[PDB]
Amino acid sequence: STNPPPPETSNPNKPKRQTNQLQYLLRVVLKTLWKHQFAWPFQQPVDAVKLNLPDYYKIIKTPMDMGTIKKRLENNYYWNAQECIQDFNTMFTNCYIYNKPGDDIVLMAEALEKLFLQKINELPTE
Ligand SMILES: CC(=O)N1CCc2c(c(Nc3ccc(-c4cnn(C)c4)cc3F)nn2[C@H]2CCOC2)C1
Repeated sequence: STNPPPPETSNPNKPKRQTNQLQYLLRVVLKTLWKHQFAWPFQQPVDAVKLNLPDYYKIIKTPMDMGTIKKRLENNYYWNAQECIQDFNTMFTNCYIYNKPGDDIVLMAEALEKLFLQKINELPTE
């Protein structure tokens, strides 16, 4: 099989903005999540060709990864923090549904999700 095209990171039809909340999320990604011990499976779109994962894109129809999220944040793709939070939720859920409960990679995703949720709790005023 082949890889699908990656998710879009810009779109001329979608309103764009830079906000304090979105800049906070970008900081969290660059300073903490990207550099995390468990970031490695989540930094780029899953390369099903390189990893020879024939089932991945049969199962995952809404792929999402931190490389895409980071690029969206850098490109002001989002209108609000909730849109970005939704992409993280998609990323974590994808891991949970492709893999099996208790798998090492699932425990990694759970740890990163826990940390992300702590960071969301500290999302600034505006
Ligand atoms: C997020 C998710 O659910 N995935 C589905 C399962 C999966 C994923 C990766 N990812 C991955 C693997 C290796 C490397 C790597 C090794 N060396 N270098 C330079 C890079 C990078 C990766 F991102 N492995 N696996 C499986 C394959 C065997 O056991 C885990 C993604």
